[PDB]
Amino acid sequence: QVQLVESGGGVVQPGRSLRLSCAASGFTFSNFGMHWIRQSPGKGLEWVAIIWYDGSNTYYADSVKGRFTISRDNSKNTLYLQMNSLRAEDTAVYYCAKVWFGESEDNYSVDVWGQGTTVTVSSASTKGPSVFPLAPSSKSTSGGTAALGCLVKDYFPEPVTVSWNSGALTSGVHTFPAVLQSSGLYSLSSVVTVPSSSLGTQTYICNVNHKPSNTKVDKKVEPK
Amino acid sequence: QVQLVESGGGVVQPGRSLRLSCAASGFTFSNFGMHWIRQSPGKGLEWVAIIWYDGSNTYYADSVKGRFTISRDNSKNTLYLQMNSLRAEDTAVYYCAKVWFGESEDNYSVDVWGQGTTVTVSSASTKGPSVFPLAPSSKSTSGGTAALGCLVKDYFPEPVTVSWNSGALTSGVHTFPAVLQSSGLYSLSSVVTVPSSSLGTQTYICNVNHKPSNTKVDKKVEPK
Amino acid sequence: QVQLVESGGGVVQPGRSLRLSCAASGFTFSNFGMHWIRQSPGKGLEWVAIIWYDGSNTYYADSVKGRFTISRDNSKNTLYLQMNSLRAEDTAVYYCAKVWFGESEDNYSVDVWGQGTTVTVSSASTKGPSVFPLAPSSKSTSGGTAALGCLVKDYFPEPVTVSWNSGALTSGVHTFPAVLQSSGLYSLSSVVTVPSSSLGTQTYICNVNHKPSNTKVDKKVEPK
Amino acid sequence: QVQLVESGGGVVQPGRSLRLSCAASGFTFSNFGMHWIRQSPGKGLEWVAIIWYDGSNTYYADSVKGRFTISRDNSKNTLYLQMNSLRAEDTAVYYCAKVWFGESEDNYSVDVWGQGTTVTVSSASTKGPSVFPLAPSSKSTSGGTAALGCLVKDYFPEPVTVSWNSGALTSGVHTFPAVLQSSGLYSLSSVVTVPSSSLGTQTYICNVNHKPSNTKVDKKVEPK
Amino acid sequence: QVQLVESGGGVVQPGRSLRLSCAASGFTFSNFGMHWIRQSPGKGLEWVAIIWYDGSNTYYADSVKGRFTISRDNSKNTLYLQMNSLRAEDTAVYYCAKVWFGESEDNYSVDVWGQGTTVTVSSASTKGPSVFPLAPSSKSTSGGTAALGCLVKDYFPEPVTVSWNSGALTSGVHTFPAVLQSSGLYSLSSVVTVPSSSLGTQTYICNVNHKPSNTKVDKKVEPK
Amino acid sequence: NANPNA
Amino acid sequence: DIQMTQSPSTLSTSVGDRVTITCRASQSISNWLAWYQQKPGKAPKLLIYKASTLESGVPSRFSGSGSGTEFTLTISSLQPDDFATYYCQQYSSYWTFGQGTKLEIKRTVAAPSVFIFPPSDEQLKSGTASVVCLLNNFYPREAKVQWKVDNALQSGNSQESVTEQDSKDSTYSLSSTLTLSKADYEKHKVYACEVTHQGLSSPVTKSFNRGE
Amino acid sequence: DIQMTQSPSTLSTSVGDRVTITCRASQSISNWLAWYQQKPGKAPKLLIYKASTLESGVPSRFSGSGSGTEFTLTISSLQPDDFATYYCQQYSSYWTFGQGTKLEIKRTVAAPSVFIFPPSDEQLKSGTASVVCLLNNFYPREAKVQWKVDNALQSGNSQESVTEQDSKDSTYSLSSTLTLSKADYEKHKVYACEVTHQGLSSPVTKSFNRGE
Amino acid sequence: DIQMTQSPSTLSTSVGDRVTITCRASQSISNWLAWYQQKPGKAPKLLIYKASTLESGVPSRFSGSGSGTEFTLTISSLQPDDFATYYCQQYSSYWTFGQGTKLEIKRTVAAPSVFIFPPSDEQLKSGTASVVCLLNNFYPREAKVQWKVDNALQSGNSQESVTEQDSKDSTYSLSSTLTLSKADYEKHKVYACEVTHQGLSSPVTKSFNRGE
Amino acid sequence: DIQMTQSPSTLSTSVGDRVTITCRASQSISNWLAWYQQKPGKAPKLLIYKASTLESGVPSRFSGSGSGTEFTLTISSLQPDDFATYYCQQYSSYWTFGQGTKLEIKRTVAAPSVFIFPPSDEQLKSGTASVVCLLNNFYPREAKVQWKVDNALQSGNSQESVTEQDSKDSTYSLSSTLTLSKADYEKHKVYACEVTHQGLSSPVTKSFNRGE
Repeated sequence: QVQLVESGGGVVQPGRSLRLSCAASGFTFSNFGMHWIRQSPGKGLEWVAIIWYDGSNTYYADSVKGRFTISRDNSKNTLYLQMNSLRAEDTAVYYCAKVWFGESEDNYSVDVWGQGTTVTVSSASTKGPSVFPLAPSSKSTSGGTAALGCLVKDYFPEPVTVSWNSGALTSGVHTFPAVLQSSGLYSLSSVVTVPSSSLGTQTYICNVNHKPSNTKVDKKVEPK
Repeated sequence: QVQLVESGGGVVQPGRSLRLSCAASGFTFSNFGMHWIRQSPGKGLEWVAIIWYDGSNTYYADSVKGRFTISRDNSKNTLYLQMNSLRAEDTAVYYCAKVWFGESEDNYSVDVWGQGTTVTVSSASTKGPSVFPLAPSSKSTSGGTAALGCLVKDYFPEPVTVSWNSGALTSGVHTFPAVLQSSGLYSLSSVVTVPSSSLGTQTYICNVNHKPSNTKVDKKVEPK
Repeated sequence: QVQLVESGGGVVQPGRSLRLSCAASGFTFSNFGMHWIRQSPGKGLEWVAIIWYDGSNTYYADSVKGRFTISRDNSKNTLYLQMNSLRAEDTAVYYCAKVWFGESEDNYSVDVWGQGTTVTVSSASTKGPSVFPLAPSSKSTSGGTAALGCLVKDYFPEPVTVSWNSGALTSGVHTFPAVLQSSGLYSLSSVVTVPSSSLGTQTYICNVNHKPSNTKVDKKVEPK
Repeated sequence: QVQLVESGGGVVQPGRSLRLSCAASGFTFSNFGMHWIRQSPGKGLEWVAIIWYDGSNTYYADSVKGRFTISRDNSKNTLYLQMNSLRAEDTAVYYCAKVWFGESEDNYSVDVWGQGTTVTVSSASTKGPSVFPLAPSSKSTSGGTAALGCLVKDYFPEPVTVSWNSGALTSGVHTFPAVLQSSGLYSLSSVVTVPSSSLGTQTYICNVNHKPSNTKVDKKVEPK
Repeated sequence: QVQLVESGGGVVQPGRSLRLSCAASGFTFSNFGMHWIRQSPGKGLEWVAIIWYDGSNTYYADSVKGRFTISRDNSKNTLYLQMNSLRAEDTAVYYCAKVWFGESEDNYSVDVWGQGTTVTVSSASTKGPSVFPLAPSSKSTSGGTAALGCLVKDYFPEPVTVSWNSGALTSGVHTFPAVLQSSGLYSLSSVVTVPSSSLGTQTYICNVNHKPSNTKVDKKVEPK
Repeated sequence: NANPNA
Repeated sequence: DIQMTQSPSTLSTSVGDRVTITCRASQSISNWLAWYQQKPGKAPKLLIYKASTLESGVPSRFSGSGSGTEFTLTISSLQPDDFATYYCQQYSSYWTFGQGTKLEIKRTVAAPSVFIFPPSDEQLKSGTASVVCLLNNFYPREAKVQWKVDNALQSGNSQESVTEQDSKDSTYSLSSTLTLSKADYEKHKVYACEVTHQGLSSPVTKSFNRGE
Repeated sequence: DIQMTQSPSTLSTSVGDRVTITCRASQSISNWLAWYQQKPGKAPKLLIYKASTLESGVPSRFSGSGSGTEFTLTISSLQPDDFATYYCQQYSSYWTFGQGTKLEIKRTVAAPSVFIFPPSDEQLKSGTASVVCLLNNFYPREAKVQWKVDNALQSGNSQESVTEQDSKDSTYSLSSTLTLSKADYEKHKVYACEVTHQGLSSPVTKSFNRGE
Repeated sequence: DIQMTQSPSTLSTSVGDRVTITCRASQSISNWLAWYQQKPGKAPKLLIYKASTLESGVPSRFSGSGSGTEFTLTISSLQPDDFATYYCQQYSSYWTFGQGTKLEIKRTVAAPSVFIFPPSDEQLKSGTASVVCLLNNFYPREAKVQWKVDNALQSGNSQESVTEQDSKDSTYSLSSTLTLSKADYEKHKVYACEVTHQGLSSPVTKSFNRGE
Repeated sequence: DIQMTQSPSTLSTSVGDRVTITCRASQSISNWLAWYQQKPGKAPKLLIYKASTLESGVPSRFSGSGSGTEFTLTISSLQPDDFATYYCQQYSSYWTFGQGTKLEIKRTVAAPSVFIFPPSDEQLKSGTASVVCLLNNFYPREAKVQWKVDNALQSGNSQESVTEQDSKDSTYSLSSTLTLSKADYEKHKVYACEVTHQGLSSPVTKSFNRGE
């Protein structure tokens, strides 16, 4: 069926440029116009640009006019978006999308969306995380249930993966979504509830992994 | 004048492939787009595919999209249609057709149709017919006119030819169109009205011929 | 500059064939398409055929489609037009013309026209003219001015030249355009106004010349 | 931002033709309709013509219908106005203007105007100015302030520049707007107030410059 | 100015079809709605149909709804009226008309009418007239004035031209308008008053001409 | 009536 | 379907006169009424819309008035170019025209000259018999012509035709054609047309005998 | 996918008649409609495009009309060569054809001749039993054939075939074939076909006994 | 087949005049219209393409305008080199030319001189008789020549020929040739040509008697 | 053609004032009214559309109001950048602009300084005589200048020119030029311009004698 594959996303400093591409397959790409639409947590879904099947007419949103340039290569079946002078608020997930087929006098929108590629505009430098244990004790115990965890603080960029005992412990694990700090570094927490009768004997280690920096940290969490 | 000659049609088992060709003459073939259109008794007339004069744009019907491929050879003035993964419902008469000449902003369709080639998609094997006499008697006699015939049952594929007395008897002959049975074999009847005063003395023999299997059967019909 | 030289025109009987040529110079002939356009007094200007610079695409008018064939020899920089099954109405002046240079998506026509070559399709046989005097008298006199002339009737083909007194008399000479008669033979008149007081004393002789037959006739015109 | 630059204006004799152009930049020119609007001292602002984004519909004011032709070249982003059979009342400043973007069922007008180009329809011939002194005396003195000037009479066409003492005297200078006379020639005055104690000793010269005729005149104004 | 030219009218048998056309010039045809209005001696002026500028809405009179079809070709600036199932009462002169320009909420009618084209619905066959003399005598003489004429009976269709003495006699000629008879053939008379003293000496011949049948009759009128 | 030139 | 009616149907008037014609609708049409002028053998021209708005190019001597169901057209001072037929048209609900009022050139009364023509022997040989009665140069147009065959009035076998007003003297001419079969025609002797006109103190009778 | 529908599916008409067929689209197709003619056993031929433009070589007795969703094809005067099937086709969005209208030769009513044939002994030896009921030279085309085996109606075990209109007398012939296994066939005695037709006041029944 | 129409067919004009000619297409050709100039006995020359683009080398006093179906060519100030025939040509779909507009040298009215010439004795001996009527030095070109043989109008037996505008005084000359058989010629007595021209207050008639 | 009218034509105002100008249409234009601002020697800029919608980028001190035939533009607090000319424009039926209202800088009354200049000897040698009367630094703009030549009022032979408000002190300057032939100029003695202004209790008259 219809398939769209975005590529080109990554980490870029503010003020630099970046070129996104969208590979289309499963249909005659040259017969359809295309959209670029982005989604961010602060603004939700936001249309970016539209291009005609032959490229003769292009339109842009007001917030991006003059900085973004949409184009296409029908010989390669590839859609391009050259983004210059990137600002911090442009951090979002960008989707390419195909216009549906309709009647000649109808208005048009998109029916098939691509997979999406993440763009993060930040002046933060690549930095591994600090892993601190949230140690359970009598002050974090109610009955036979205790809570412990790991705080993965001050890392850049996204993402990081957290496992427990190399993946052997998954029942009762809650990894919170990462938050971006004022310093441009991310931070998150991972918590687990355990039987109080198991403290001191069962070993719990959180494994933080960050492929972009090849960081691997195994932090053991012991009670107090 | 304009002439289009289709070739390549025949009987093909389901799942196999088949290549149809269309030879064009009387005009500059490379200057015109072409259509393939099929016709079946169950669906009537049904458009299949269209190709531009240079092959840059192609379109297909939804029921055949992804399975058929239309192409052309402007150096040979030949139109091709490669049909893969054929299903039973693809049995139809296929025509190539020439797009008419018009204005730049008008819509377009076809003005000249080809001769047509028949495609029958069935898993039935080639099989000769059984010829049975439809014997006249008192129950098939009204006044001085009687009716006799031959039943040509359980043959595949089409067509079969029926003659009477080596072609000497044509007045009053009615050969019915063949009907496809649940077994995938065809069957039809041929009847003729004769003077009742000739029954029992005049010999009537039906000659069934099937060139694809080289079948020739001369069946005599005698009264009861 | 650009120069085009047509050749091959003449008188041809209906049903025969004729090949016209057009020699081009002053530009790269192989880089431009060419037109053949004809002009007749009955139909005005009338486009005949067009050929691409490399001969890959050719087009013809409907009234000539199937009878004319345009071709070219880019190694000789020569344009050819083979005309078969000529009809009487094909008599015209034929020009070859060069397509102008423009943009890739624009429409195209011609900017430089050739000199032109005359083609006369008629079953009439070559025949010298009859020269008759238009003698001045009192019935062709108004005041002190009289009119005399020569009628050049029933010649074929065109053209003929008429002079007066071996060219010594040109003031007041009016040679009318030739008219085509029902017999396919041409006819024209040449007139001159002279002082009435000179009639009977001044000798007036018209010199009719017909190069196709090498005819030279000096006819003396005397008053009545 | 949006920028429109008119060109092509100048002096034209009545009955002649003139072609105005408007270069657009800063936006997608082919997506918007355009207006031509003129302004004259006698009629104020006066709409002239409107053209659709694709040129399919054009409308004209009643005073120009049948004489003006508005067109556009979306490939060059240029708006054109061909004016034929010009009358005296067509002398005005012509602006091109961009239609604003709005809703589908709203009525439309213009939001961004061009710079404007001046068109002067007159049968007057190119002529340098006559510079006459406006001599100060006791009758043009009130206290310690006296007034002197230069009268720039009977020149064509506009404009002319006036300076005093090569620009060294600017305090108290009043250059009046030019007025059109019954003879079709322009005339204006330039006055300056000077200390009465400087009359007879300080030299005052007005420098009139007329680029269309390359006229430069330095006229000294002396008392009588 | 505004100009409308109708064409296509003529004689048509009842039950047949007929297509009227209206060529418009002098204004932007695609911007205005149009009417077809017919006029007959029996019904006066009678509105037939109206069409919107884009053809989206059409309306018909009740007497023609379901038989007439109004359409337009804005690319050709042509208005069309296809008339099917014609009845005898549809014989009339048909005008196309242009809607005037007005305000958005006003009601609308037509301001400029075309030239008009005559449509005659009759089952009569083309037939030349019979010319009979209206001979003057003592019973058609009062004083010095007598009356004579020609009766032009049983011709179809309109019109016929009558002259007297090849046009040399026009003073005092009264050609009555034709009347349609019960037989579907027209008939009229042409009379002239002459001095009684000229009878027997002045020759009077009426020249009837009927182009549809190529009829030319010169009838001499002699006294009794 | 396309481009008949190189 | 809104019915329109104009009064009067014909109005005899003179150059310089003030002319007023009226037009009434079967139901209320507000002010959506137009007036059209038509000259004979020529296309109609628009004069007034919205019952009182003067079309561009129309001289000021034309004026409209009226609202609801009654409307009038007024010509303050008639001029020779204004002699034509005037139609009103409602355009409130579809479009319907009135019958039209023809403005006729008024002149003094002139009695007609009457001439009669019998059928030719050739037409009788052809199987038909046409008898023609001619009224020349009369005014006004209203006249009555009665055919009498042996003093018996005919009905349903005659047809009349009238010319337009002559350009030189504004008079009319009228032709009446009686058509009969040869057998009906030869079964009688005397054939007369009797004419009455407002300019005639007594009826005028012209007659002939068949064969004379 | 725009759906097309033609009415009527079949129209019985005669030479010289005025024929009008209709064609409707599921949505507005503007004027992008073509009409194609197809004769049996022959390729379709283009008649009209843009709903009202006549193809070169097509006689003037053909005309098109219509816009939006309703279109009509009119033949002013039918000719014997025009008896064929006519298809409409929208080409506003891809290409879809109507079901087609077949023009039938109208003639007088003729009742069918009914004949019945039992299965041959050879076919019974082969393991199958086909019973054939024949209706010869009937008009109009609508008829009903019911198979009855010992007065029990059959359903789902028969097939019908109809010939085209005979070139000589414009009649139809119909064959109905009842197919049964040898065991099913030998489990009954009486085999009848009953025929009803609008030209028959009462149904006609032909029957035989198994083995007779 | 796109129809083209040029107006006017002939335009009488003078050097320095402002000339405007129009050209109309049977259908919309967008802006794909060219203007070509052709002088008599000379090859055509390109003036304008894209309806308003001036060809290189063409003086600025020429200009084009128009789009769709209406186009105009304007000459701001006519010059003697501009006296030629001007053709418009659509090149949107193939190529079709208009009938052509001839720019004529306007001058004062000059009446024709009329002369008649009888057939020579040699041609009469050959069996044919040609009679020649000559109109010399007239303007404008429009004239009518009627042949009358014993007061009987001739039709279908004459041919007319017109010269181009004389280079010196821009006048025309016309020849009319009446052709008859020797028997037809000798079957009559009086032979006349009658000429009407806008410069002639009354028709001019020249005639002779056979043998005189 | 919808007529537009603005009031007042000129409004004298001061920084910080609340300004209201009105605009009326000859017929109902619904709400389709736009307001444009123009500074001298510069292109107009759009301020308001739909009669009450503020254009993006326009400061909030501008507001529009009105519907039907009466519309108003209001400036809540005038600022020095707002001294310009304001035009209204209906866009309900084509496009027509009002005459424009110029917002003038209001100041205290200042009487004019009057200067007179006689014709130069060079211009007198050229055959013409221009006399110039100058009014310097006056407010408001309304003043009357009458030329008197030997106590005889002149009319139709003078032209006036007025400068814009001075950027430094918001004053006006006016020049009046009386043009006469050398013969008319030398046929009189006394030449005076009389000036009236709201700051002058009595008219001021300056004069000279020719040759003095």
